[PDB]
This record gives sequence, structure tokens and C-alpha cells, in this order.
Amino acid sequence: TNKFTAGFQSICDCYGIAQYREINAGLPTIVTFPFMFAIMFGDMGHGFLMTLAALSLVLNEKKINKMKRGEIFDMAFTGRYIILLMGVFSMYTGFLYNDIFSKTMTIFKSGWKWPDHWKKGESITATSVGTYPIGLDWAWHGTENALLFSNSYKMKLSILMGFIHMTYSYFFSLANHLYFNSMIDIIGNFIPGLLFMQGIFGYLSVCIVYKWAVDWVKDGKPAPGLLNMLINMFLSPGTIDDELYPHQAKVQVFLLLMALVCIPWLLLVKPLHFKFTHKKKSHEPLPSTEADASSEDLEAQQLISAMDADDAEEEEVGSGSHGEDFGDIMIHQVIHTIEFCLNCVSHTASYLRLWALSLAHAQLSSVLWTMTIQIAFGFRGFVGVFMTVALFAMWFALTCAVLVLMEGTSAMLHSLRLHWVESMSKFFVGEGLPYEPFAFEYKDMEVAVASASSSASS
Repeated sequence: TNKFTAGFQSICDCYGIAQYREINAGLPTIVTFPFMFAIMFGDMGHGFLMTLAALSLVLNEKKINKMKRGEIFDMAFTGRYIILLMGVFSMYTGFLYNDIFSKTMTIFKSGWKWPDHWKKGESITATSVGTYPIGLDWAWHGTENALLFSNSYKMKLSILMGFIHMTYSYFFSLANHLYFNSMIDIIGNFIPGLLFMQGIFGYLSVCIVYKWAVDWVKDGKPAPGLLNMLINMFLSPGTIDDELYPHQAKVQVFLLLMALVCIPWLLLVKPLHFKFTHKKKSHEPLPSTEADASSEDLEAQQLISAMDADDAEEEEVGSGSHGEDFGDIMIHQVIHTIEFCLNCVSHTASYLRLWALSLAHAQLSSVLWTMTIQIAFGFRGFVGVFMTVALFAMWFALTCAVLVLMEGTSAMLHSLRLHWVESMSKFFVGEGLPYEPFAFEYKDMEVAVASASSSASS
């Protein structure tokens, strides 16, 4: 039966998108993968530069006139429409952190030339400015007046954003891998899945939030969040006690709870195994009840008896059709789930990359800024040499951009891949599908778009 149209079938493979909430299924991606480009930040005006690019792309939208056909054209039309979106998204966090690119300006190295003047009078201009008060936020992560704990600002920033990204990624496509829009009611993986991921991303972000919710000088509990959670892995004394104040021993019961939210994504998938061979149970997670011949069988079956639990659990086979032997899902799940949950570890190491990418990007541009400026200010006692030499600086800023874009692409790609595993890891199975965003026509990252949607929604 030519059910899901194959042109469409391979599409539910191309962006790795949920073939039943599909019209929207690539779309979070098509926004947020661009928002990831912005995770590649800036430091001069950059973001501004993403606007500058965005300009030629707008003109391109009107009508390319020099040659409407072309090599760079395929990279630049639709190839540029996605890029316009990017030049803009990256304009935007390139503008939100242009707040700090245009008014960081690096020199106080445990400062920012111009902080976004911190609360603690950080910019004590009475003292020597060079060593501005070195941080002052260390029961915190970032400082307007700290470039080393700017490394902490962005580091933990992106880390947090990471928890948001991963969670959001688990969730948009948690709900899009909510087999309902898709496969009516998968209980087997949706719920006990929510729980595990809720434990990693959640409790730890409850932690980053709590870090971002107690200036722990009155209350202690460490400012490397790792210094609060990688004590968690033995922290509890094996006595049930609770919080009196932010995660004291909300974490002590977090352990007992943590075993509870990992174990049923493995254990509840035992029921997937059990469930599939006899169809009625399988049905409670899946759309599968749709046949007419099935209804005759069901009508007889109801009259004659009634004992169903997930089919091995029904007492029939699902253990007699398990994890390896027979009864495929029952095979499958142990392969998949056992990997998948632990590739939620890899989803954990996913964001870290995102963190890194950005940490690094930001530093890079920071350096680049150092070189441009490095070219300009000094001299020898020849003014004529100054008026002249500044041109090479601006050509250097010209080089910087090419490099920026280049790395930016790579990163964007990296972020693509961060979505490739991550977006998709929820969107068209636990990892998705390798028929890549695009892999054929130069826009199937873009293929998420409705006007092309080769899915109605399905």
C-alpha cells in the first residue's frame, strides 16, 4: 500500500521530522537552528555584521539581476533566504549581546571597559581602572566586570541555555514525538521518558536556576553548579530529609526520586515489549486499531474473554516475543531505549558543545577585536605613519569577518548537528533519521517550511 507518499516518506526522513505533526515538525528547528547561529555570538559590532550580510540577502529577495543563475546563488537565494533569517537571528543575539559587544570593550580583564555598570558599583572608578574590582560575582557566574569570569558568564550562560535548549528540544519534539498527533498515546516511552530527561535536565537546571535564585553568600551551596551537583552522586547520607531552603535536601530525596525516573523508562519499556504481540494492548499506545477485519475479530474477542495487559503481561507473548528473539518491538526497544536514554547522556554532552562553541566563538572574536585595535592605536612619532597604517586595520576587520563567517558556518553546522542529533533525536525517532536536513535539494533543512510541506501535517 502506498500509504505515506514516499516522496513524502523520504521527507519524513530528510529533516528527521515527525510524519504526523510534520507541517510544524521541522519548523521549531527552522527557527531555532537559526537561533543557534546566534549562539555564535560576536564582540566588535558582530551581529551588526550579521545585519550587514542580511542586507545583500534582502536585495537578493527582490530579484537577482546580475545573474539569477549561479554557484554562490545556490548558496544564496533560499540558500540565502534561510541565511537572511540567520543574519537576522544572529543580528539579534548579536545585538542582545551587542549590548556587551559594543559596550564590553576589553581591557579590564577582570572587568569590561564599560561594564553594564554592575549593582555592586562594579566600575569603581575611584580605584585604578585597569584592575577594576576583579569580578564581584563569584557566588554567581558572570561579571560585567570580569573577563575571566566573563568566561564564567558565558560558560555558565551557555550551560544554562543549554539546559533550556535540550529541555526545549526534548519537549517540542517530546510533544511532537507525542505519539498522538502521531501514534495515538505511546505509553511505553513518552511518559517514562519525560521523567528521565526531567531528571537530568530538570533537576540540574532547577539547580542552575537555584544558582540563579540564591546569591548563596547568606546560604553557601557552591557557584560552580558542578560544585552543587557533582556532589550529587553520593550527597544524601541515606536518610530521608528535605529542603528547608533551596535544594538542601530536596536533593536528598532527589536521589530516591532519580532512581524512580530512570528505572521506568527502562522498566516501562518492558511493557512495550510485552505489549506488542497481542494487538489490543499495542493499540493503547498506537493508532493501529484502524481495520474493519480487525473490528470483527475484536467484537468476537470481547465476547469470548478479556485479559490484556501489555501482551507478555497479557500473559501471552511479548517476553515470548522479547528483546531479541521474536516480536520485534520487544526486540527493538531494548536496543533502542537502552541506547536512547543513555544517549540522553549524549544529549547532555550535546549542549556542552553548544556551550563550547559559543564560548569559543566569543573568545575568538574577542581576540579578533584585539588584533584590529592592536593594529591601530600605537605608533613611533610619525603621524603620517598613523593616518596611513589604519587602513590595514580595517582590511583586517575585513579578514575577521570572513573568518567569522567561516567558523560561523561551521559552528552553525555544528549547531545544525547539535540539532541533527538533538532536534531530530526527538523529531523522527530517538536520534531521528540521517536523510539529512537537506541531503539532496539545497533547502531541506528549509524543507520544514509549510509552503513546501510535503506533509499536510502528516
